[PDB]
Amino acid sequence: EWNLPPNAPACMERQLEAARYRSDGALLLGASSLSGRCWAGSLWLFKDPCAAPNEGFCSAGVQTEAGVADLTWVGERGILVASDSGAVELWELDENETLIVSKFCKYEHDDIVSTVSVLSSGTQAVSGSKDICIKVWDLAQQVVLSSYRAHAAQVTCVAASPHKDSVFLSCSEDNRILLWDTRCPKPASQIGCSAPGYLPTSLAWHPQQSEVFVFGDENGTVSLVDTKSTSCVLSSAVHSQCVTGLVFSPHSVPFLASLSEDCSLAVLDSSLSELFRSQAHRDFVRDATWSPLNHSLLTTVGWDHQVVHHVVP
Amino acid sequence: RVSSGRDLNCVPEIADTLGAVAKQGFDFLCMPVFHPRFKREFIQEPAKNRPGPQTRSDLLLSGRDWNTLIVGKLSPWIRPDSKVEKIRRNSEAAMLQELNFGAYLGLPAFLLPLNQEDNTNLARVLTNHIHTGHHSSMFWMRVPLVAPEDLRDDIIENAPTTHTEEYSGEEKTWMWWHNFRTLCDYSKRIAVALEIGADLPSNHVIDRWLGEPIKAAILPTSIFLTNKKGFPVLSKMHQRLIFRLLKLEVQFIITGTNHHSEKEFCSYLQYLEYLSQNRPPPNAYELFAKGYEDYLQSPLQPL
Amino acid sequence: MDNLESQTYEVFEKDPIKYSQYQQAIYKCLLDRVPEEEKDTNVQVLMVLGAGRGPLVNASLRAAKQADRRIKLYAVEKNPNAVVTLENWQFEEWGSQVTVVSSDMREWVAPEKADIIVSELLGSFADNELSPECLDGAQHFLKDDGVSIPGEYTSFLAPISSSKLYNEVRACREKDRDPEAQFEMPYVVRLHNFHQLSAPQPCFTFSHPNRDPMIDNNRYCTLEFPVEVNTVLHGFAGYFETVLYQDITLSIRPETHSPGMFSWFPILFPIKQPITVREGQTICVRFWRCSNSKKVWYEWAVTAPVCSAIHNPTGRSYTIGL
Amino acid sequence: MDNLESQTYEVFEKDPIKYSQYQQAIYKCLLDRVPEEEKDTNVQVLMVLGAGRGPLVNASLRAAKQADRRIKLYAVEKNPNAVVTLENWQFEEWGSQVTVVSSDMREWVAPEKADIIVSELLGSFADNELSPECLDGAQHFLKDDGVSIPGEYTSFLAPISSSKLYNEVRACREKDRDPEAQFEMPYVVRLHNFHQLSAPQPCFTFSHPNRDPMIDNNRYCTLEFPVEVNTVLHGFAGYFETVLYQDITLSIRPETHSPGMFSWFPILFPIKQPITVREGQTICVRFWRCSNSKKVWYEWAVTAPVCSAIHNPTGRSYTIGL
Ligand SMILES: O=C(NC[C@H](O)CN1CCc2ccccc2C1)c1cccc(-c2ccccn2)c1
Ligand SMILES: Nc1ncnc2c1ncn2[C@@H]1O[C@H](C[C@@H](N)CC[C@H](N)C(=O)O)[C@@H](O)[C@H]1O
Ligand SMILES: Nc1ncnc2c1ncn2[C@@H]1O[C@H](C[C@@H](N)CC[C@H](N)C(=O)O)[C@@H](O)[C@H]1O
Repeated sequence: EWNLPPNAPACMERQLEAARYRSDGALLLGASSLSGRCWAGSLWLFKDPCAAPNEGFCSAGVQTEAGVADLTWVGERGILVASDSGAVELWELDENETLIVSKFCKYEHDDIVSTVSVLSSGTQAVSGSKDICIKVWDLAQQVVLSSYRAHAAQVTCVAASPHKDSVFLSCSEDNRILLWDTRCPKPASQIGCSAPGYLPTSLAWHPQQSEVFVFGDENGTVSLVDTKSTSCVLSSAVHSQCVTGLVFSPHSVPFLASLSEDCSLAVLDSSLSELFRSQAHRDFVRDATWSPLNHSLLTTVGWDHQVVHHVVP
Repeated sequence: RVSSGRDLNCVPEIADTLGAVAKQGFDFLCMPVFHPRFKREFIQEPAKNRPGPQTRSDLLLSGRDWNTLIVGKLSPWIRPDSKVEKIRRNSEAAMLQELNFGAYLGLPAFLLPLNQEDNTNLARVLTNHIHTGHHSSMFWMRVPLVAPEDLRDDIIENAPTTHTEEYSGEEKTWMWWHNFRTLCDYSKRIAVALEIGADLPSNHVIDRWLGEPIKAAILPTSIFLTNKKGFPVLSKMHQRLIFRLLKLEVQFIITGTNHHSEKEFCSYLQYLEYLSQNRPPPNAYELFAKGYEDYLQSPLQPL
Repeated sequence: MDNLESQTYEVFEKDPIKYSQYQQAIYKCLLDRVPEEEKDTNVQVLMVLGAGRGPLVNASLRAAKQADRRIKLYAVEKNPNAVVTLENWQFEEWGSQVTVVSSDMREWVAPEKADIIVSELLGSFADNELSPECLDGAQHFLKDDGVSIPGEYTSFLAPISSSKLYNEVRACREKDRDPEAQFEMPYVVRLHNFHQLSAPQPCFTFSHPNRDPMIDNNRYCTLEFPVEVNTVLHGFAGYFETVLYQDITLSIRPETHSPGMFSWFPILFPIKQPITVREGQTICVRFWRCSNSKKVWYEWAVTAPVCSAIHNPTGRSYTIGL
Repeated sequence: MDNLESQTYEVFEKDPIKYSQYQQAIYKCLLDRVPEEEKDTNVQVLMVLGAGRGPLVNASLRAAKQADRRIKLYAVEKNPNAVVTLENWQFEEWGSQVTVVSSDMREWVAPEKADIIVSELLGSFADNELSPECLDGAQHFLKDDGVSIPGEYTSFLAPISSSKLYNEVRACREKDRDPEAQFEMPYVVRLHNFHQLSAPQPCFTFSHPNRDPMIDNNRYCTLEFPVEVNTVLHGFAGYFETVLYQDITLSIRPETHSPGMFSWFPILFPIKQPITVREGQTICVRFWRCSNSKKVWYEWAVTAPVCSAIHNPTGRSYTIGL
């Protein structure tokens, strides 16, 4: 409580949903209240990473109307948020960076918005909902440009390509992984390792080779995939529960972080062999974000309200 | 006058939300009893031992309010028919827990989805619950006229929507419901929540639900067209179905966000009320026969 | 064996007597247990067993800041649904003074022993909800000199005449079971159109803690009821009394009934056939409390002035599960 | 849950195969366990679980003076009446080499751990006598590297057609219970006037010892039966196979049936309504094994070519007690 700035609420909701380092080195926090009287969420900026989750030593904070299902930095001051309310919302960070203020809140989805990714230009984003839709947004205009009912069940994860504005991956509980390219008149192409396996639950583009990605499934397996020869290259049984997130290090030879509902973090090399493992969390592991300053530092949040900083050999 | 209800999948505060939807005109609310995103673990350490509460308190409402105003929803992550053993186990327990909680609260009804062909294990767990304790609570199966897979935009390059008409495959959805109620041995406790889409199917695949115990019809906001003066209305063909459903007396459920930000939600609802007002009035027969619909009596033997 | 619904906890929470009687029992016990000069240094560990939605927990707290003494509280409840209410209470209000445990008291491994176990696990015939078995499974974590609340309970029985209730039981025949099961199980009922043929007499007694080398909760009792009108016996009315602490008691025996206490109605034990009784005769009834590891039950018979079938032999028509 | 009568033990003791197969399984295991140079210095501790009137005990002894190895025997039996026979055997014959224990193997406190637990607690559908639960409660006294005999078992199912047996089940309707309970419980029967519609397939498997961190004996299995005549399904036939030791096995699956072995007849799982099956169709059946702390049971359904009611939901018509 030593700090607790204006507009910031006294208490941070127990269920830590997301953690993302800005390029300047500061830590963004999304969190939801998933039990108890009030079902809501809040947004946090921590210029002192080591100080989090302590509400006291934070740079800014704010209550959202509902819980936060996903979020992502938009450039440097922008916070884009996937809501329970069905809304995607933009929160603009202060010019002094001590207030977080609603930029827009658009109620466009019909169920919880579960997933959100920023497209490489930074002027547009794709959101994925339980309403089975995928939506493409103009951030400056505050509008949905395109709506896509490509899937047959709820969408789990949408991931913008690092470098091309019209390409992204989505995956849904209808067993499909769609490779998108909005320039085609039929934008989705179903490209899953096409033996109907286990439902895909998490996606991550390779940051260098703009044409390989990874997907994790509900069974704890992580898989490396080439888009051009589509013969699912590598796979390893990394987890004993669903794999909920996949995050590549900023290294030029990147390591892959992998988080699970088995409450464990793993770090894997480019051929998916296990380098690291952490049981430090005692509830679900929800996100992982690598330090821009120190490249062997990795931060995880969980539903155990732990913000944990890892040193990676 | 219609009896209608709001469907939400997000309730930040139960006290306020209920107020809003009463204010908006609705007779009742469909909401989750646990957070829809709050996946629980039942078997594996550590997550098993997650500190409680598991959900919000019953004290937040009066008994009266619970018995009369709240229809529960199954958490959408619960999948008793997963291919994955562990998920299937957690789902078994999770479903029990949510169901037991509805019973505890004395909810009048409770919604479960049929959104795939195979619901054998869902059926079993429900059948199990139904024969455990004594309660009169209703179970509404949320079944769509048209399967989600058959409503998808034709926008996958390498998986086109199979265009040629199939008499059977446009009925699949009924067979989903058929098998589920056959395995539950036609429990009187299990009824239908028919979900209407923008594409009303072939007239024959609607016929199908003739005779079935439809207790409720679910209208997504998305299917309302707009009149020349910016207000929500329905296509002529959708209007037919409404009059048919009204004849059979069911409850109507509005689901989804506002898509005509011009006015409140109460516009959608007003329109139903509008359609209900605009039925022909009962004939003399229909007035006499009113309380007798589907009520079996012995034939008289005046001899 | 079943989980109480929310509206049930709600109705009975409204009792104007049961709770303040409990408060008082805890308040007297707290004083007897920590002498004045210890008031700030001795902190009593208190366990509620079957906390419900927590009104005994509040009552324990009210007792403590009235005795001006200090307590640690465990709130143990098997009903996961009620446990939801408790855990919202301990987050919103009680704070870490109360520890909520979600388990069966027969199963729970206690981190520490208690000064005082508090419970109300009693039905209209005292032990018909298996309060003996439950507290027997819990007593291994009561300190060697610990107090149980309640300290003891005793059931009672009176013979009655009622053609009206005889008919009600009769009307309880169902398909797919013994055509005479209705008669071999007890009903909770606000007995109204009936006559009491003799004054109630004690039947079964249990004390807590129970420091018997060999514990046996089974029982067999013979009662002898002087009858001084001519009549027909259709049943036995059960009641109970319980000693919470010392002189602080609860009763539904009508001689000593606790004023205002609506929480328990009488129980009715019926008989398959009505029995003629002439003025001057003695009614002799017999009651057994029986059990195995899965369930407990009653069997009973009338042996004077004529005999009747042994009722419920084996708990064929009615058991209470463990 | 019930005590076998003497004449029952007598009939099955006459089996010409079950016992010598057991002897052999113990004999192979004894050799694998004590190397030649240890033969006089290593004395293997052997436990029979469910000794009955003792023929496994004699069989263990016969195995030992055929392997020329030395054994200590515990003979554990819950049936006090059978225990009478055992104790007359150990006084008149076995001497102190055999220790007879009269208790449940789930309850017994073992003075020492075993090299080898031996049992035959199997019914016609393998695990329908609760051999899993029983050996699971006993395994805490099997040495860290101990052998169970048997090592594993697997049940099987085949769909059948029989109007004759459909009628027999029908004829099993009783007063005072569900008019359709006959159909929701399994029968042991020497199936004769019937047709097997598809080849049997594995259903449930259990291994012993079971070193799962979390042990779960519940199950759910889906089978798919290719059918190539037109017919009516009235039931499922169950059989089983068990691995005693290594390659020494027992079977009542007719493909691999153990010659001469009359000890187990097939089980029949019936269905409330017969179901039409056309040549070319698949029969899909589903079986679940369910339980609580008191009892275990099956529920099953047919989901293709048409569905049927879920059978026995809750074990309302049939449980096997713990
Ligand atoms: O058996 C029934 N209906 C067929 C009869 O032949 C109806 N007729 C109609 C003609 C008639 C006229 C005088 C007296 C009796 C009758 C009975 C029947 C049985 C139970 C109830 C009713 C009933 C009772 C009230 C309102 C409508 N229907 C009707
Ligand atoms: N063996 C047990 N372990 C834990 N809780 C139990 C057990 N047996 C009964 N209960 C709970 O004990 C309570 C008994 C109630 N009559 C009292 C509830 C509450 N203290 C009240 O007075 O409102 C119920 O909530 C039961 O669910
Ligand atoms: N949990 C248990 N504890 C002790 N004995 C048991 C238990 N369960 C079953 N039994 C006994 O196991 C035996 C099983 C019999 N099929 C085998 C008997 C004997 N060994 C024989 O083959 O002739 C019966 O005598 C049962 O009474």
